[PDB]
Amino acid sequence: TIEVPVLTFVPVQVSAELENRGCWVKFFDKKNFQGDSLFLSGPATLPRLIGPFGYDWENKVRSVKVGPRANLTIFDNHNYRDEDKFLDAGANVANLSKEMGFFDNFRSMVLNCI
Amino acid sequence: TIEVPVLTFVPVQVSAELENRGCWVKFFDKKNFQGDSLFLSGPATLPRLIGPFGYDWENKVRSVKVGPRANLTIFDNHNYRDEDKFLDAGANVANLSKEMGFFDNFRSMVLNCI
Repeated sequence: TIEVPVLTFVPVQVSAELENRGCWVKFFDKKNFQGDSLFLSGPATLPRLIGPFGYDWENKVRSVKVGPRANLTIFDNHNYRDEDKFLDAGANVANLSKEMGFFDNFRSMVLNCI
Repeated sequence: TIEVPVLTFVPVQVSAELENRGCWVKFFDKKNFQGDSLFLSGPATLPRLIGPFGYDWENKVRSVKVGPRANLTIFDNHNYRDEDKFLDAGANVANLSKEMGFFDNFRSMVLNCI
């Protein structure tokens, strides 16, 4: 079972444990895993890069880190449409852009656990 | 120990369990607990209502629900400054505004567990 995730603020102890479990992905605001990052634990599926209270994080992700027990597929369009890119377990993408073989602005995704 | 929380997207199973534990608060986009909501599990302290990837949720919260084992204090200014309002365990505030005895735009907060 995989559904749309819930946006939440959790104590560092909780996110650290979800990180230890290994099924996660970190999206960074800057290239080379610099800047702040959004943390997602799976499995989870997002048809749009949004969240409650007006959160809209399209056009923000510049680098990606995938956990040791997760698989990430990003899509070019929303609602899991069109072209896709696959990032395997532990994968690191320092520059998430079309020029580097990905998309300039992916708009939906699916995070699986392995 | 209480620190700044980590913004994360988690599976419904995880947020449901954090909800069951009882130390949480839900911030709704509309009055009377309608619309979408941001979920926070504690303890946690936020000097500013922001998050990674450009998340800025000031001027958004219109109603609040406090968990059965949490206490919430909101401040009028950022960095826990100036006037405060206290919402005890299980509390529900259908209209979070100055006219109703609170603030039009609280800017920082502390979530404690009891």
